[PDB]
Amino acid sequence: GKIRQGFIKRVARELVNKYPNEFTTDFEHNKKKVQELTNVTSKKIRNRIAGYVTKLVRMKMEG
Amino acid sequence: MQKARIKIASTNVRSLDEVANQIKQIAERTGVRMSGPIPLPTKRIRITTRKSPDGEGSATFDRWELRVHKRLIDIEADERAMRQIMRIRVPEDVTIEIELIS
Amino acid sequence: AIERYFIREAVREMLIDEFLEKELRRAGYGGLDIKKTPLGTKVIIFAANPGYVIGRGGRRIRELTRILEKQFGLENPQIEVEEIKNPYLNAKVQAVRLAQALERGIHFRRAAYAALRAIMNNGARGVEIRLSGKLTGERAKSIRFYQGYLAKVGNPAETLVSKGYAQALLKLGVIGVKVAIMPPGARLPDEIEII
Amino acid sequence: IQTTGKRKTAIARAVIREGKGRVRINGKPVEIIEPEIARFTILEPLILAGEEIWNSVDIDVKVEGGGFMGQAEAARMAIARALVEWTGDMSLKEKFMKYDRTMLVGDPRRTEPHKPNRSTKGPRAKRQ
Amino acid sequence: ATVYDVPGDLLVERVAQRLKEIPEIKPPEWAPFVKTGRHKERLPEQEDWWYYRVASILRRVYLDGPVGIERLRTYYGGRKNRGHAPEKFYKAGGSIIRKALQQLEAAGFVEKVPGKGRVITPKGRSFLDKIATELKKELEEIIPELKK
Amino acid sequence: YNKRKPRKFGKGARRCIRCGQYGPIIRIQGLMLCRHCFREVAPKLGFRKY
RNA sequence: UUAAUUGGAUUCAACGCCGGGAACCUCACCGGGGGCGACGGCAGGAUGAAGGCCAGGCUGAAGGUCUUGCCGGACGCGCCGAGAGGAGGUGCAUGGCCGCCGUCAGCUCGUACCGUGAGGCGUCCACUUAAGUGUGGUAACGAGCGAGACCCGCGCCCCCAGUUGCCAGUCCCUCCCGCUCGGGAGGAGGCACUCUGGGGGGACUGCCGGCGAUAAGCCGGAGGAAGGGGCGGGCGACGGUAGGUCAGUAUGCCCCGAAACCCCCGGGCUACACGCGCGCUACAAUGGGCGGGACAAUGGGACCCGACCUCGAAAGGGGAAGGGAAUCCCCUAAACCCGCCCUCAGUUCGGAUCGCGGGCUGCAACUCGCCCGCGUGAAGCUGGAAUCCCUAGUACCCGCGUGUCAUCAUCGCGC
Repeated sequence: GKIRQGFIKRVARELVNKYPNEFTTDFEHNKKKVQELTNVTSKKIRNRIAGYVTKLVRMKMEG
Repeated sequence: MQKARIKIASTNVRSLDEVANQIKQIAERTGVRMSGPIPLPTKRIRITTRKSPDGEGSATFDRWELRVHKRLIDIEADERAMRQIMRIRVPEDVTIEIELIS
Repeated sequence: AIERYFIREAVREMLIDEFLEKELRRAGYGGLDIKKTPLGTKVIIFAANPGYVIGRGGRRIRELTRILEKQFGLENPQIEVEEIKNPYLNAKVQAVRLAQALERGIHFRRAAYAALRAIMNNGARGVEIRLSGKLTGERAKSIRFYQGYLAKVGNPAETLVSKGYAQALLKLGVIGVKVAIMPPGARLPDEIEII
Repeated sequence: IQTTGKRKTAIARAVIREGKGRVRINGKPVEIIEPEIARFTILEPLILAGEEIWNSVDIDVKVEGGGFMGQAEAARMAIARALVEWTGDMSLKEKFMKYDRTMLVGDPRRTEPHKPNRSTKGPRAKRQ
Repeated sequence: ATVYDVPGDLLVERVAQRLKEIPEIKPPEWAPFVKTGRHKERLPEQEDWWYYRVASILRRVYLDGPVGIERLRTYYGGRKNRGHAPEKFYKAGGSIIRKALQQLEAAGFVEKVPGKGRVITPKGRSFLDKIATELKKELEEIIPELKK
Repeated sequence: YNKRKPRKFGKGARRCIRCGQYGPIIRIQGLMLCRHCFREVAPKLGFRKY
């Protein structure tokens, strides 16, 4: 099961809402920005959140 | 030349790191050659015991562990340098054994 | 053999803990700590009522000061007694308190609910209390009162939730009391705070 | 030039220098190793490297841990890494890659711990 | 060329046939009536089995250097059948290799380092590398690749 | 006559520290604990599960 | 069957299980022997022991018992209340723990709304997931436990750290041979590489293509050491099973008080025409045997490991350095192959079985130990019905370490 957990899906939306201008399609850029804008200790969770906010940024401009 | 050998053994990793850092910070303050803390192998005590207090049911086992860590610190002979180490506050779970090798 | 030494010290330590809990049952004993110096072994005892531990004119503690040196061979046992900063945050203290309360004939629901409400009113995040055995009949039952947020599995449950087990004695038999407390100061793995 | 090879537990340290072509395993000549299948595993990479590279460099590989097949595979690993570093050519790199992917990647396979219910026979074996 | 440059079995055979000559090596009166190890079940087949042992032992000294009796016993030990019970490994007997080593000491090829075992004298090194050079020279003609 | 004979060896020699049972006692570096007794004190000794 | 083979356990979930080692001890069985029974009351006391004691008899023996008479210098016979202890019973009296339902997707709750109510919804439907996992609809809106997250080890890189490790390189020295080119061994010599272990990075459907409402998600591809919960572990919910255990501790009720208390000797717990459970060894040619070679890891080590030396054919005996552990020991392997011998036969395999001698642990192995040398050494020549496990470093095969262990494994856990 690849299903993204509910809580990372939740936490992704408010980043996009609060600082839409600070995130791009670059995975590593979003990774640093969510690393600093949050208090995540788990690197795996950091990467998950980055990989989903990247898709959110992608969907923002596709429609 | 005379060398003083310090063995620091403890279950808690962070306490071991704290004591090692304290010795290190004492070292260059005293200006004496202090060979860096070499982390020796960590000894792993393992005990496997049946969970069931009685004999009935499936046979299941529980494996309990202790990881005891150990670091080695070699420092050079300066009475001022080796005077400042009994004054170190040492946590309970950390044990330090200091010997003197020629 | 360092290995033969460390766990021997631990053996002495929780043997002392068991014996002291057997002795300090009325004192609301909380916990122990042992620190060695060349001067002697210094024992640090946290209890819900250090006044009871001191007893009367130090008569209690002095007696104990003998036994530690006698039964367990402790060199110069220097005993100190202190109060836990929040007994409602210690699972063991509340468990023993509740077991003693049930030993006084209080209806289990009333006492358990008062204790749970008091613990929550002390700032607790999650409180579970399980009472098992003869409560309202010959046949034993298990009854659970839970309140708040309380993780029950995974490492966070093991690393953060404090457990306390006690037994309450009564004419019909023994009631087993289990208490789990979730201190508010802890944070869950998935609890992310934005800025 | 130095190179390393890991296979299961066996670890092979290889050193390559300019030389006639003498290749030694634990200081022992290559052609004399008794298990012939292991001899072929050890000989596999420099076969494709070519006799010129064979006769242009000397190699000493010392292996510890594991068994004879594991040791031979570790030496095989280290030989290929040493050759590709010494020559610094991607042609033979792709040659080995095509012949065998593990040649320059290696097998990170490890033995799973045995588990209860008749643990002696393996992680997954159980009673009848 | 050294012992390292030739197979173990061929060099052992050559050393055994060469050491048949030296009178210092002689089987004891109890040698034919004792099997080489507790783990072994049937007695040794060939009457030459003594000399190969000595030829073997010296070879070990050429490689393991300071070695005691017990380490060789572990080396020459083997797997033994326990009837219906499963097999198990056991060390070899001590007296056979002890007599072989004491004869070798009398032969002067080996010496004793107390507290560490017995090592190989320069004379034994020259003997062994001479045999190995001859064997490698032959196998160079049989196998040209060893000229490399 | 009422003194037990001194047994250095055998099951009678070793008794659990806590419960005193003559049965399974773990002696790995000096525990002297009954196998039942081990489970309730292992966390106190610092044992962790992994 | 036995005086006794102490009891529990009954398919999944009892039968290498409690027993995780029964010569004593374990011990709860049986036989015999011995000592008591806290503390109070009745009576006594000391006028002298309650306890031991020579010489004996009984007593296996034990001033236990009594003949004999001493101490002992101090308060304890007997009856009542009541004990202490109980491995004595009752796991349908209990707590705790553990198995199984079940690492299964479940269990619920605040409010709303529906039904007179028991109750229903949320928790349902299409798709997807390992999953009450998630997407859209939905008289419901939200939340909790559970799943997931989390933690441990392995997998690759970097940082640091070096008396672990190094003919890495290194000026040099000694020795062996050399085909005089060279190679090996040890020292000297350095932290290279490995290992060592504290921190960080590396993998996120991350990107391409497609499928799928374009969502959730799914499939293929590439990069990559590593792919889609990376791999393997630990974490088992509400409750049920009056599932097992009061026979490890706790503890209800009953009972036992010269015993169902305590201590000692012996036997027994091993006994067997038998059936059943799980394993061990084989039922030989990929066989059996002699010689030789390269080969690991996990853990443990002071009444210990014990290198090394010596004697013995081995079992072992003596001396013995060093080691409380990266430094010394267990330590080396087996399965593997090569050279050669025997050569398809209940025989070479197969060894049960029994006799002698020797060695080892304990005070003691006849009941009832192991090991060694010799002798005998059988059944066993491929197993119906039926059913068992496993899917990748896994299964099989191979041996090793360790728990219990003075000695006992064919056992469990781990390599």
